[PDB]
Amino acid sequence: SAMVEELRMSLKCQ
Amino acid sequence: LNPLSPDIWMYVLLACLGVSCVLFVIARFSPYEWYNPHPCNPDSDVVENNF
Ligand SMILES: CCCCCCCC/C=C\CCCCCCCC(=O)O[C@@H](COC(=O)CCCCCCCCCCCCCCC)COP(=O)([O-])OCC[N+](C)(C)C
Repeated sequence: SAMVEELRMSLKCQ
Repeated sequence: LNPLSPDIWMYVLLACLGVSCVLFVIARFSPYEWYNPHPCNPDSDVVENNF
């Protein structure tokens, strides 16, 4: 569940 | 520019670009800075940063 939203905040676009 | 040494005028400006880059990264890494800029109407997946 941390590995879900660590890519949501490393979205790299916005 | 005399009351501060030219070592110090560079170290302020290097820290001015330094802390600016850290505060940008540390706000994206943090979950608490992500929220909605539209508090009037309820959530419609409008979670958005400011930095
Ligand atoms: C209290 C406030 C503290 C916080 C502010 C600190 C900020 C960093 C500020 C300065 C950091 C670097 C300054 C050191 C340069 C001195 C060398 C020098 O004297 O040569 C030249 C001047 O040098 C210049 O270039 C003058 C302009 C420097 C200040 C304006 C920078 C941008 C404005 C700010 C934009 C936002 C800044 C942030 C965004 C990046 C020419 O001098 P000279 O012809 O040799 O004759 C003098 C001879 N003597 C000096 C030996 C007697």
